[PDB]
Amino acid sequence: KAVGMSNDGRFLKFDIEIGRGSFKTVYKGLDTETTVEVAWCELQDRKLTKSERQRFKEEAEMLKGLQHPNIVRFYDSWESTVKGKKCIVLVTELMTSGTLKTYLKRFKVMKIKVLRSWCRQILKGLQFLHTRTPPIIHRDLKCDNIFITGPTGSVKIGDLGLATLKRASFAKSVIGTPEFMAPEMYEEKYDESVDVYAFGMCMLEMATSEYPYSECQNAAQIYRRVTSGVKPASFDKVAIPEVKEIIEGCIRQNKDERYSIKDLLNHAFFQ
Repeated sequence: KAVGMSNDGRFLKFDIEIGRGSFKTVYKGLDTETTVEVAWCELQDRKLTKSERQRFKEEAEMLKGLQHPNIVRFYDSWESTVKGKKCIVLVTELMTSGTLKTYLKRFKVMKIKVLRSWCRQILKGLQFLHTRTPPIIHRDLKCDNIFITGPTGSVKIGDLGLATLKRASFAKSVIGTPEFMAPEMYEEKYDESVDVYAFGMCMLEMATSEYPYSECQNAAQIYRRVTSGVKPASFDKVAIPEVKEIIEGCIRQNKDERYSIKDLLNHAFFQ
């Protein structure tokens, strides 16, 4: 039943797989100190670069100290092996009710009251990160890493450390759904405003129930459109003018012209 544990006995791994990605497999686990189930994520160490492995360790140490209602709890991390696999284990608060991505798939639309409340919570989570000293920039905010505490619960932003694997400047294979990112992030030249861009694109997806830029077949075509100011076609499908305006001011090409988080939280839309 237990197929691993942390060196101090505090966390146990079950052989119950609950997510997967290029770099990770996620298992259900247990905090024996509290009795609460946790997520036990195994990062494939051999795929990482030296600088990524260094970064992950530094970021995991700052992560352990963070606490905010709209950020997924990060408990700890260490190096582990099992048979021929070395990994970095990360233990986080278990999220059982899906993500914004799963919500949209299942329920088809997000009603505006829900959009308003959950977007407000995402902005509080980001304001919290950006006001840490020094600021934490998420860098990889998306619908699939904004977790819900229940189908009518609150949202919590997750994967803050995993964002250090975003590999924004890498060549990548043309397979699966091509992705966009903020124009400056292609060159790795970010600040807080990259999270505003990403927030805007998340809101657009919430408002339209589609991933932006589906008209493009690959990430190069997306790159050409994003770095020349061309909006995703789904922008024109946002039915509510107020919601469309907010998106528009978040997803500006030039980072210095985007909304600030303060100005979003102060916007009429958000009380």
